[PDB]
Amino acid sequence: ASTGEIAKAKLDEFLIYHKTDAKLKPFIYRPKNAQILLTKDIRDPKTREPLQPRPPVKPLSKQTLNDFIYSVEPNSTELLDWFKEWTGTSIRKRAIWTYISPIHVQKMLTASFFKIGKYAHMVGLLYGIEHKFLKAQNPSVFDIEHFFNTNIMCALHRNRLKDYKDAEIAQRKLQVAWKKVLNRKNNTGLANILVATLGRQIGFTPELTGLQPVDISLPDIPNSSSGAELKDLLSKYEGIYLIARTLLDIDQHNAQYLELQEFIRQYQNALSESSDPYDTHLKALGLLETP
Amino acid sequence: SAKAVKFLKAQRRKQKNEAKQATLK
Amino acid sequence: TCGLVRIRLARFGRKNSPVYNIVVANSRKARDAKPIEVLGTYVPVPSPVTKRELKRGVVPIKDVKLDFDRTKYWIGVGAQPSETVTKLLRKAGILNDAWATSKNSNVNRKVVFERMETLE
Amino acid sequence: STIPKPSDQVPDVDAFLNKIGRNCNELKDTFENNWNNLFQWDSKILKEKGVNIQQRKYILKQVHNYRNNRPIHEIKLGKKSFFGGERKRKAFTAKWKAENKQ
RNA sequence: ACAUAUUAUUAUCUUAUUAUUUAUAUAAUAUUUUUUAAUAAAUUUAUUAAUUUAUAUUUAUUUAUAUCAGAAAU
RNA sequence: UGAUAAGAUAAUAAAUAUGUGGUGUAAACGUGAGUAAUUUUAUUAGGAAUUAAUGAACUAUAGAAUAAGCUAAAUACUUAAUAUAUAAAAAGGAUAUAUAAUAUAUUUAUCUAUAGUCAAGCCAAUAAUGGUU
Ligand SMILES: [K+]
Ligand SMILES: [K+]
Ligand SMILES: [K+]
Ligand SMILES: [Mg+2]
Ligand SMILES: [Mg+2]
Ligand SMILES: [Mg+2]
Ligand SMILES: [Mg+2]
Ligand SMILES: [Mg+2]
Ligand SMILES: [Mg+2]
Ligand SMILES: [Mg+2]
Ligand SMILES: [Mg+2]
Ligand SMILES: [Mg+2]
Repeated sequence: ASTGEIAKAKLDEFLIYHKTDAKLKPFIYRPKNAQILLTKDIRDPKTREPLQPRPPVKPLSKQTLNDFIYSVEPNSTELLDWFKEWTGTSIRKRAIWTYISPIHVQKMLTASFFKIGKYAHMVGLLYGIEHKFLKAQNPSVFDIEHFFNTNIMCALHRNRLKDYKDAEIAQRKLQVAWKKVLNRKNNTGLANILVATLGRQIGFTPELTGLQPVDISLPDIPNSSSGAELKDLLSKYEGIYLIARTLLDIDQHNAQYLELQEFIRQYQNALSESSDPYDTHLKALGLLETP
Repeated sequence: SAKAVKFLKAQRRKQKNEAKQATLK
Repeated sequence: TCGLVRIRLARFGRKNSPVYNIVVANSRKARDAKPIEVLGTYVPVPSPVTKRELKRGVVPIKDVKLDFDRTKYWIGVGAQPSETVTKLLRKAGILNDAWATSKNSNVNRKVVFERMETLE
Repeated sequence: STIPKPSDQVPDVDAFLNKIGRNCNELKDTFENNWNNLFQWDSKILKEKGVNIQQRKYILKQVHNYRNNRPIHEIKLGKKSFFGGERKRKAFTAKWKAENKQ
C-alpha cells in the first residue's frame, strides 16, 4: 500500500528469486512451466505446501531501496534487519551484491542517524560486512564521497548533540573510518573540510595518510528547471547539500569557503518551492532526542 | 508371431537336412 | 597396517597355549587361512629358567624361527608388517629404528646386551 | 614406575579423576585423594578395591599418559548414530520420517 | 480310472521391470539462433519472460523384439 | 571495532557425526539348497587370442596439482585447461614463519607415469554315482 510497503515487497521478491536453486528457477518463475511444477509437487521448505508458480522477476530499480530506507519508523530495526538478511546472501549471487550502490549506504547512514536513530548499529553492520563486499567484488560502495563524508558528517552532529569531547576516542574512530574506505577517490574536496572541522570541534589535529589536498569542486546544478531530471539531480546531490549545510552550521570557519554557499544557493533555489532537506532531518533528530 | 516365424524357419531347415540325408544315402 | 600384502601372525596351538606362524598374507583373508608364504614361527611363552640359572644370570629366551632372506624380499616388494611383527623384525636387526613409533621408541633405555649374530 | 609430580591443571587425584571423565569421579573415595596410591596401585590392587574392568583399565591408561606428559583429556566412547546402527537405520529412518514429517 | 502336490516345456494368452529399437511433441533444460516486449543501468548494454533457430541431454507417449511371473495345454 | 551494544573480525578453549562430505561392509561369518559338469572339482613343470591406456593398494622413482560454475560451503558434484594415435587427471587441510590475502617450511592428503608385489579373464588334455525295463 504505502511506498515503503511496496518497495519492501519488491526487495523481498528480488532476494527470494536469486536465493532460489538454479535447477528449480525455470520451473517456479517461467509461467509456461506452471503445470510442470504442479506435477513435480516439489515440497516447499519448512514442510509447507508444494511450491506454487511465481511472477517472473525483472531487474530491480536502485530507487526501490531509497524508498524503503526513508519509510522505516522513527525507532525501528527494520533497516538493520533487511541489511543483515540482504548481506547474508552468498557472494556468488552477483545481482544481490551489485545492487548496493554508494548512494544507498549514504542514505542508510543519514536515515539511521537523523530519522531511525540507530546509527551505532548501522555503522557496525557496515564495518562488519565490509570484508564480504570485497570478496563479492563490490568494493566501490565504501568510498569517500558517500561513506566517509556521510560518516564524518554524522560524527560532527553526534559529538555536538551528545557533547563528546574526548580527543583520543575521536581520533581512533576517525582512523578506523578512513581505514574502512576501499575506494579512496576524493573529488568534491569536502572530505578535507569535514576532517578539519572534526579536529576543531574535538580539539585534535587530524592526520590521515592518502587524504591528499583537493580543491572544492561542488557540482553546480544548472538554472534550467526540468522535471524528473531536476528531481533526480537534486536527489542525486542531496548528500552534499547535507554536508555543506552541516559544515557551516557546526563551525563558522567553513563560512570562509564561498564555494559551499554557492551550492547552497543553487541547490536551495533549484527547488526552493519544496521543503528543505537539511532542516527536515534536524527536526527528526530532535524528535528522536526527546525520547 | 516372431517366435512362430523363427520356429518355421528352423523347422524348414531341419526338414531340408533330413531330406539331404536321404538324397545322400 | 596398510596395503594388500601384510606380514602378520597366524595363531596355532591349543586354547591357553598359543603359538604363531609368521606369514605373508592378503589383508582380506582370514587370520588363519592358508597364507601366501609362511616365513617363520613365534612361540610367545619364554623358556623357564631354573632358580640357580636365575642367580647365575640367565635370561629367559623367546624362540623365533625365521627365513631371513625371504623376509627381506617381502619387505623389499612393499609388504607391510603388523606392529607385533615389526617389533620382532627390529629385534632381529632386519628392520631399523625408522619403523619405531612414538609409544615404543626406546630413545633412552640402557642396553644390557647388544645384538649378536652367531652360528649354531 | 616412578611417581610423577602434581601440576597446576591436575593438582590432586580428584582433579585427575574429573579430567579423564567416563564417570571416574565416582572413585574419589577409593583413592582417598592420595597421589601416590593413584600412581602405585596396579590392576590387581584396583580389582581388589572394587574398580570394574573398564574403569581400572582406563585409569591405568591415563596414569601412563600423565607419566609421559601426554594429554589426559577425556575421550568419549563411540555412540550409534541418532538414526540407529547401520543395520537398523533404514527401518528406523522410514518410521521416523512417517511420524515427524509425514 | 483317478483326486492331488511339484517341476519342466511352448508356433498359445496376459505381463511387472529392464535392454534395444521406432515415431511424435508447439515437451523440459543448457548453448546457439530470429525477433519481441517488460525492467534495469548507463547516457547502446545487461537481465527476465516469450518467439525463431539448430545442437546436445532428458522427459512423455508410441512401434517392434526379448524378458520375472501367472494362465492354458502337454 | 561498533558513542551502547545488536553484530562483525581475530586469537584461545570447548561443543556438534538429526546438515553436506570421505573411507569401510566383492571380505569375513554362516550354510550345503542348487550343482553329474558349454558351467563344478582335481591334476599338468599344458596353452593363446599370442589377454585393456584396468590398480584394487602398498613399495621404488619422476612429474604435476590450472580456471569457472553449482551448493550455505567443500577434499561434494559439473564443465573446461594442461600432462607417456594421442587419449586420459587432480584437493586441499593442519601447524609454524615472513609478508599484505600471499609466500615459503614442516606435516598429512590429491593426480599422472614406469616397474615391482598382490591379484584377475579365457582355452585344452585326463578323472569324477545309479538306471538303457
Ligand atoms: K552355526
Ligand atoms: K549342497
Ligand atoms: K601441503
Ligand atoms: Mg591408516
Ligand atoms: Mg519363464
Ligand atoms: Mg552425516
Ligand atoms: Mg561373499
Ligand atoms: Mg586447484
Ligand atoms: Mg570452488
Ligand atoms: Mg572430487
Ligand atoms: Mg573434468
Ligand atoms: Mg519293470
